[PDB]
Amino acid sequence: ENQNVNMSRTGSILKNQEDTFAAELHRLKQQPLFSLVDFESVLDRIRSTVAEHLWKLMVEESDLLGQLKIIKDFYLLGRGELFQAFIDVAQNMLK
Amino acid sequence: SESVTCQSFELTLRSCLYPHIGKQYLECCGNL
Repeated sequence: ENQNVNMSRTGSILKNQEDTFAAELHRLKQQPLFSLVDFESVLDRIRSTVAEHLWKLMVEESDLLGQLKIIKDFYLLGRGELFQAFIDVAQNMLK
Repeated sequence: SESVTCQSFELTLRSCLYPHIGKQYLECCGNL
């Protein structure tokens, strides 16, 4: 809701999953009783279709596979030679 | 249609009025 409204996880300005959510609301209110299986099997449907759309968000906006090998190369030191020249110079003036 | 699919109730209409304010707040600043 902060940055941009077409970037939503469920599909709220941009998709029609919330009318499926409206159908879920219609299914879950007229029931006078309560149990565990009927409540939690549709806790999948408010999660699983929502848990895939943001996965299909951040692939295209960022090139996911780009920075998430880059940030490991800065910390686990994949570019090994590229920091030793830093280490050689930083030794002579951290004395 | 149905009340229990329209849920609920007054903050959804208020979040409809804020783009109704917004469609004038967005179009005034273009003219300024």
